[PDB]
Amino acid sequence: ADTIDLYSDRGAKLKSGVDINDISPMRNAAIKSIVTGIKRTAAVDLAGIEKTLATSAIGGKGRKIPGREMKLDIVKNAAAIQKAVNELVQVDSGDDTVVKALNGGKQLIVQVPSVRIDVAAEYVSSLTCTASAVTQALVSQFNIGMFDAPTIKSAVWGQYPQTLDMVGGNVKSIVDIPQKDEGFGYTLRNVMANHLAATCKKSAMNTAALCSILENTGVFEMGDAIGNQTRHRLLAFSHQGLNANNLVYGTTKALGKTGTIGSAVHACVEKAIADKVISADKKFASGYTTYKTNDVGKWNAYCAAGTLVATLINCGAQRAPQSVSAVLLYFNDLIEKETSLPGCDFGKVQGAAVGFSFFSHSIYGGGGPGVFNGNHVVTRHSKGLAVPCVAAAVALDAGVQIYSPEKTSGLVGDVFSSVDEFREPIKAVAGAV
Amino acid sequence: IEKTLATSAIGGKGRKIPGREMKLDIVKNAAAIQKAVNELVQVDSGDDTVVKALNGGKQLIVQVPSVRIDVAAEYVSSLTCTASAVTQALVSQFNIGMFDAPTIKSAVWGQYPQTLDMVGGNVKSIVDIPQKDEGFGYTLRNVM
Amino acid sequence: AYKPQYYPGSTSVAKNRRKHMSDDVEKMRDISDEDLTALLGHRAPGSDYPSTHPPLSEIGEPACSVREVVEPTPGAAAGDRLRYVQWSDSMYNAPSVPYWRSYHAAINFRGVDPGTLSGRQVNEMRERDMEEYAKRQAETEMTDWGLAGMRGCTVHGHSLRLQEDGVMFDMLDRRRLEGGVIVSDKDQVGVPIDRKVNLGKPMSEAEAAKRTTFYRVDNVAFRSDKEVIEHVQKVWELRTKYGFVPKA
Amino acid sequence: AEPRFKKSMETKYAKEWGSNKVGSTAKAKITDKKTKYLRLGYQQNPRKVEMAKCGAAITKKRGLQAYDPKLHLAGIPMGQRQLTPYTISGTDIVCDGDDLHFVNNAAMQQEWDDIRRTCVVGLDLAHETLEKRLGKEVTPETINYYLEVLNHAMPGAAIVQEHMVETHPALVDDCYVKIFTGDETLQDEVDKQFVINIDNEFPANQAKQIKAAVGKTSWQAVHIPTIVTRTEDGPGTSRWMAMQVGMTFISAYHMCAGEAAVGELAFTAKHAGLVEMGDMIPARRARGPNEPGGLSFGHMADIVQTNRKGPEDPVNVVLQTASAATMLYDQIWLGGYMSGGVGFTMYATPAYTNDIVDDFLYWGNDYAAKKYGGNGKAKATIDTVKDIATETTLYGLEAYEKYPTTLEDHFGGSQRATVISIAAGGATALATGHSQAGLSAWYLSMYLHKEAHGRLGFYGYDLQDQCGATNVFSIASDEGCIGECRGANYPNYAMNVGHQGGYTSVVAAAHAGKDAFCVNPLVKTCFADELINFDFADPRAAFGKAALREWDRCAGERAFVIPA
Amino acid sequence: EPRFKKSMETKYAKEWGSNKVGSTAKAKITDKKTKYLRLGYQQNPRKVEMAKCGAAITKKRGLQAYDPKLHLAGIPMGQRQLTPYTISGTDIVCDGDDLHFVNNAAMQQEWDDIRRTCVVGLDLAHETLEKRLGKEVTPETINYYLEVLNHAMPGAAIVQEHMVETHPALVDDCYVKIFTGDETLQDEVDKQFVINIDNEFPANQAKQIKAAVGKTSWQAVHIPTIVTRTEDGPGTSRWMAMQVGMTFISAYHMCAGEAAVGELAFTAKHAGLVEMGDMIPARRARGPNEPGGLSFGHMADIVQTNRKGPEDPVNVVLQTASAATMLYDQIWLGGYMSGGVGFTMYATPAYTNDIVDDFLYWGNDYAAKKYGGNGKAKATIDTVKDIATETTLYGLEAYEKYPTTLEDHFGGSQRATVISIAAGGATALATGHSQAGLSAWYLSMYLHKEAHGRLGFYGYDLQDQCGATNVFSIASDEGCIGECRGANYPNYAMNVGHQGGYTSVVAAAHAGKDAFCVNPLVKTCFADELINFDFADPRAAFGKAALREWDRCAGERAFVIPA
Ligand code: F43
Ligand SMILES: C[C@@H](OP(=O)(O)O)[C@H](NC(=O)/C=C/CCCCSSCCS(=O)(=O)O)C(=O)O
Ligand SMILES: [K+]
Repeated sequence: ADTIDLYSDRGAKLKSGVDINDISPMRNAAIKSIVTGIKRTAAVDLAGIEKTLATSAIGGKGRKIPGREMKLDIVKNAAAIQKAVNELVQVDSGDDTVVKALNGGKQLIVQVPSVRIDVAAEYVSSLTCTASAVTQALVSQFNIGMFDAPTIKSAVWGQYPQTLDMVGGNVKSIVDIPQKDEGFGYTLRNVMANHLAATCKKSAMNTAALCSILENTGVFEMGDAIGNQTRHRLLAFSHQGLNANNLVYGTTKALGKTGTIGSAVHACVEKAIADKVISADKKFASGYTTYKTNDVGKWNAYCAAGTLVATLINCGAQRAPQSVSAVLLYFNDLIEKETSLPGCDFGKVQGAAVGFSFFSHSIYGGGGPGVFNGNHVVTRHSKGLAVPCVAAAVALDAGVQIYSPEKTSGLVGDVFSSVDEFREPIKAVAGAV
Repeated sequence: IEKTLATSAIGGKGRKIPGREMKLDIVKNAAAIQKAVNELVQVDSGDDTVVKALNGGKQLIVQVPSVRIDVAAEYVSSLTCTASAVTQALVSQFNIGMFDAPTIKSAVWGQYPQTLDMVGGNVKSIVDIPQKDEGFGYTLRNVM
Repeated sequence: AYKPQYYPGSTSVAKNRRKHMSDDVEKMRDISDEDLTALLGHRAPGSDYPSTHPPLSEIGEPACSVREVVEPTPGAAAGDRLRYVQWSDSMYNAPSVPYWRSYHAAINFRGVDPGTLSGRQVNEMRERDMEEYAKRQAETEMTDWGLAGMRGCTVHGHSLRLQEDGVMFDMLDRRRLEGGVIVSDKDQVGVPIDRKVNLGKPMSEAEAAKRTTFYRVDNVAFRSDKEVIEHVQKVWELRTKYGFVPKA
Repeated sequence: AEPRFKKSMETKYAKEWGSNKVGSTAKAKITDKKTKYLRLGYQQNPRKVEMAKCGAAITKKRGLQAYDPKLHLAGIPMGQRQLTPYTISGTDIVCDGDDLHFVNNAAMQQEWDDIRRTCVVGLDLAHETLEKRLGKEVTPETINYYLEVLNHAMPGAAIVQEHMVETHPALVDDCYVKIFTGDETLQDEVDKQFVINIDNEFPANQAKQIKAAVGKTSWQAVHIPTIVTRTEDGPGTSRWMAMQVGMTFISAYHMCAGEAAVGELAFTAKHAGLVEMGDMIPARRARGPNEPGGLSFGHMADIVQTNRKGPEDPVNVVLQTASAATMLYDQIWLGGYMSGGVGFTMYATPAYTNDIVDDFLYWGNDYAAKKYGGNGKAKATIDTVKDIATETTLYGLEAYEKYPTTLEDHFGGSQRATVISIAAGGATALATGHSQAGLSAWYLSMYLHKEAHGRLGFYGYDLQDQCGATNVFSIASDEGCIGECRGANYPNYAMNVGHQGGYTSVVAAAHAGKDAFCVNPLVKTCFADELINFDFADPRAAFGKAALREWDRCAGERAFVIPA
Repeated sequence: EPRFKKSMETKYAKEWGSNKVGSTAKAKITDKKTKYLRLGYQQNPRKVEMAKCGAAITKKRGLQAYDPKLHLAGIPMGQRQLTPYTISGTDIVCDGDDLHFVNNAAMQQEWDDIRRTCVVGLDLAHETLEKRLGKEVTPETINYYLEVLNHAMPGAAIVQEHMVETHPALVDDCYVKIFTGDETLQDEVDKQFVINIDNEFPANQAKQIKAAVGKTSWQAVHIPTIVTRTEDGPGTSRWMAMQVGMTFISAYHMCAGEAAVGELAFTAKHAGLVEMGDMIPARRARGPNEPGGLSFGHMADIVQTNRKGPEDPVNVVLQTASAATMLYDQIWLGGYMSGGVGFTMYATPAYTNDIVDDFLYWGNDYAAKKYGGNGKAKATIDTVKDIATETTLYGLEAYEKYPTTLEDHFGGSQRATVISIAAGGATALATGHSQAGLSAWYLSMYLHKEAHGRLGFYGYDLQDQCGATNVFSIASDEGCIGECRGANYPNYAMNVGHQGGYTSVVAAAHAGKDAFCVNPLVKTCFADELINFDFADPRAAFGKAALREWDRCAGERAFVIPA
């Protein structure tokens, strides 16, 4: 089996000689814990419910229902509500249910017990059991009468079931609803880049890792890591997302003062030659030489690492995210011109980047990097090797974007960042090998 | 799959693609296909994967190993990993060349990804696709 | 270390392409800082750079191992706005072509956001950093101010027949020939400015033909650059084969 | 007093219509239990004759069978009973049922086009984006230039490029953008041609209530071309809007025509600042936003504009709402999008013809107003609901029994059940100011009705009925929902005629004459605009004018670009 | 001489309006320079008509409408001369403004005719009647069924009394025909109802359709245009099923609503139904019978040129490109998925000025002569590389040799679309292989980018760069035989310049060789002159409507509104 060394977010060697199979989503205990943990987790905005009710702003998108205002002291009673929600969400006292108040009782984290996701088709019980528990707990705590109970329910659940989602509600996850999947295996890929940067507290390496874990777990669920793809996927995942052999962080540090996108291209070619991944093939009369590879999976994985290096040094230089679209395009276009070998994902990172550049600089759709995700029609096309760079780029913003994680992701970021393995996934994955 | 390929009835709903017919002795080779699919669907040799030929080799049951549903959002890896394993196994068993491989893939997967489901395909569950849910919690309720 | 080879080909077009990629380009003219700022249209010439957020020295940045090792550009440290320069280059042998303006950016400048289109090529950077890039492209052989223009909008012209005076049409008339030199008295989005910038004599047709990165059949035909065609075919073949089975 | 339907029943059953002999041979007193069945066939009715003649001409011209009344089952054509007319409620407009099918009535089509082609789009986030990213200064002057350019460009005209194709203005004269704002300075300083002036369009109490909800925020009321909404679908509306909003910001603020800030303006227009009429619905009935299935009852009630013109007659507000909503939900949506063919005109006409539901709802409101001391004053309790619903239901049942003409007009039990439940639910909601109480009354009415007559509606009418009482105050995932937020995709409501427009009227009844809106002040204000082709303040008048083929505000035709 | 000689002379060497192109701005079609007279919009009578209409609207309604002076900088269009278009293969000359889908009734009707159509089997319904009720189905019972169905389908009553009905004057475009592989049934059903496969298709094509359909029988249903415009594509099969169900009740003396009627409903709405396409995902949510769900094979089969002129397969491909590019780029991408001024000129290269036609005829001649005729080239990398490279070099050199063609196709996206249609179409025609054609399309793009140092708009080559590797991928959401790709294939789901082009490549793999590409039921459904839009000659319909002379528009409300 291919073996790699695992390094921390700052280039400290954590584990030596790790079989790449042991970082697979299908074997690594920390990936299992992170993925199943995310499936089980919901964020409750207690302050939000209290404000929705006080202002009868039921259902969002500008709505107000005159005459239906209700004053409930929810945040002041957060301890009683936390207790009741814990008892309602649990299956058996002493099981793996977690309910905790955050930020002065303005929010709850809820992690439903594992059995509610194991004996279930997908992840949505984290939203529905939380919303039902919160609604029941509020009705009981505040002695709400029958004729007012629907007002409580719609404050919590929003417009559901008129809408498919909880529009204007106060229970949320970083994952979107399964009906919004573009195809099979896309649920874990439907996490907004801003949510990931907020979860990881804007540590670019950890943001890239969390995103890469979700993207690559998604590629497995899509059926795209079977047979002649498995090793290929694990190489690119480990090298781009898990800082295998310190290629990402070590090169970023070496290039961090003067390097450009082109410096990153050249460093990748240089390292591939030194490591015997590629070698000179056909010399043309001008002196230009094409290169050949003895290991497509490994060359591709070096290109995946280099695409992230280029993101970190170019977005890091701007202290802004928008250039990530250009980085993914030009790193790969230029490395193909330099070598006559295919770039990362055989053109699919470059292609995703072409459309992502357009849809982040035009009238037609998209937005800033923070709104994209692996399920977005624009950025889906790479098999997991584009969006981790997008999420890292978001982490590096010093304040350029309007639709930042502070604007789009406060509730879910506050809740999900409280979970150590979500916030620090590199440490978790290496700790499991 | 064998009939879809022989008649180029790719995608269902009345379709036929002239010129793309392929004659593969799939059912006669079911035991070899079972073994290959078993190796492709499993994560570790000896895990809880099941692949069994049924009814004279006309069908397989595939039960993907539990980890493919545990470390996953939904159930759909049972469809996708099966469809990929069958596609790869057929390409290998019958030495299918690159220009014909999309024909095999569309015979197995149907019109996906032009359609959201595997319309005209040959891999199915009793459960329907999650995008067809009327609301939260309805996936296990979508069994005809 | 590693010596980059950049791009195949032995034609003048390929050699010019490698010059643009490597910033090995001849300075042809002087444009003052204030004249450039006037043409860009983002602030008054000579004025302080506006900020979109406070300087990094006034901001408590998140703990991040990447921020610790990647130096902000001067414009990032200062909190400058993201602003841009945009160029249109004639298909009648302008020195530049869109992708090669973007490669010049990506290879030679830190912190770039280039975009390539047929009729326009753009780069967004923190404003003071953008001006350094804009100046380099504007003063060197990469820009012929007859065959090219600075155009943030209303770009039409790259594929149109040249005017009888040899200059590429501009719907908004931002720059034109006056007395044998190109002059410009509008900013890049067409707003009149209170100065007239002298951008030098345009290149002759013969000099453009020698300096261009564009393949054109009656000058340097793409068909004649056998190395570049072979390269394209090779990358296509490998992308195709590895998409079927990712194995050498 | 005589019942409100006395005149309409005399027109229908004691006056000639066409050559139906109801002015003489078949004349009846409106209380008569018996009549004559003269078997005159379709030829008694000039409208049917026109249709038959057109059908025969089509058959001959195209060489393929078309309409022929002789192709009725058994070869026995319609008109075995006499063919009788309808009066638009509250009016003296008399017409045939055939003049009220959505296919045949251009005002009905335009009502839907005007909803489908409309969205509301904030300005504040866009202006914040310009200020922060570019340092631009936004002023009334920059906004006025933006709105001038936007009204040129929104129908499909060019702003930035050259040698461009454009839509032809002659085809898109119904497309425009107005603004409204809670910022009183901005309301005064924007050019009045663009402004929906809240103080001018609403009584002072309603204006104050709208301004309190909207604060100082500013909004664009966008109406894309009818010819486009007809070629495309509801999900095309916000996309069309956003393209032209984006182009106009580029020009009005001297931006690069395509920079990162433009992308954040795109996300603003298409997502963060966008108020669509409704969102997508599930796969079995798959549609995207701005289709009727996604339209909440609160939004539909807020689109109707009667309450700002005549709040002193809240029953009339409720009835006009029932008319506009029932037409859309039953005729176009359930009888069109979700089925088709002959469809559901007559399931819907009880909401806007012959003054029968009007009689019952005025009666229930008078009962409840006198008993509880005025609109809005009755406590929202089981006892209140039980009382108003039971007495209003008994009144309606006894009316159908006393006046055989009304029973024969509302010949289907579904029609009768809808009519009585509109009255019971509407009277309860008006008395309590409470939409949930009104729904509870609607269901009790149905249950009483079933026992009284030993029948209710069509085979599948009371699916929602029988789930109804228990789901009014349920908090279950897919059952709990405040009334104003229910709509045509609330699970129990997703299939059947006779209910969606009625519930919309019950939601309106909880607010009519008391509040400026039911659920969304942005939707309410958007439609407070006489330039909108369909008159949302008086839908009954528009339906009736178009039934006479005299309504002249149809948009979207291709006449300009085809031969005479 | 190149095929575009005449069109370039019309556009650049003859007056149009008062643009002076017959005199001071006249050019030879090879001239590299011209004059920029800055006449403004008044040089162009169509623009003047638009401006005068806009000013009248502003005044009548009291709210600003169209005004050319509201262009950016107050500099109006027409700084360069405003020049016309010739519909390819014709002498019809018009303005671009006559070709916007909003302004061209034939374009709208093309889409309405697709949207309002479905195909519905008869065999399962007849089996239901036979098994559940013991009914005997004969040509006589079928003929009565079809008579009643054609009365009822537009919205007329069969069973009840005192009923409202749709007005026949508004729904004269709605009808139902049948087609069948059963030759005896084809002859015994009343000819008014029959799409006769033998009459409509040359013998070889008829044989191939009948082999595919066997003895099965089908209804070609077209619901009213006024309805499809009021509603949406998902309304079509629902409208059909209501009236099919009513007609079975009457024609077979059923209870008017029994369990067997419910099984007939499931038959019409699900088991026996062939829609044009299925739903698409949430971000772009639409139900069935919308353009995003339309596969390229279905679009190619809707077009009817191959049954009329299979001896000119290049023309078949070009007409397919025309109908498909209009729909996918103008109405779908430029309408449904965006809007505003939209994408007329991204699409017009498929059907104006004879330029793509020149390049595709050239590539086909190259490949036919070299490999020994259409369909005879082996489907290999070497074949693809050869045809794509030589065709691309021809097209690039044409733009370079004829500055008029470069100026017409002024956007790189247009040029890339044109050349890749030629390269992909020539390859598909040579090999009979859609996948080979797609591989050529992408190689063409890659060569084009390096030749000019530019390709298309900012986001044009997303699918391009994913393209080569995804042609023969077997991945979940990448593998797909060409005929079954469509406007929802992931890489293709966003951008102009490709969907109609791929449709033409799919058609090229079958033109002159097979009667259909993917669905004989769709193919046969549209083989019907009563359908308002002429799917055999889309270019002629576009052009006649550009002149405001096309007379087959359905769905207007004129009958029920004042003049
Ligand atoms: C503002 C954008 C950015 C964006 O998101 N879309 C724009 C503008 C948008 C508008 C322009 C309408 C107007 O003039 O007001 C519309 C029509 C879409 C709409 N909103 O209806 C459009 N482009 Ni654009 N757009 C086009 C094109 C182009 C070409 C034009 C190059 C040239 O030399 O003029 C370039 C891309 C490129 O360089 O490859 C281009 C860019 C751009 N395109 C730049 C503006 C360019 C400029 O400042 O002049 N388009 C084309 O290449 C041809 C088709 C043409 C489209 C109209 C039609 O198809 O009828 C139009 C398609
Ligand atoms: C991407 C997504 O938008 P969203 O990010 O807002 O969901 C999606 N929109 C689209 O895919 C739009 C497609 C059609 C418009 C763009 C076609 S490419 S042609 C424009 C090029 S140029 O002329 O501007 O240069 C939607 O569902 O509305
Ligand atoms: K429509």
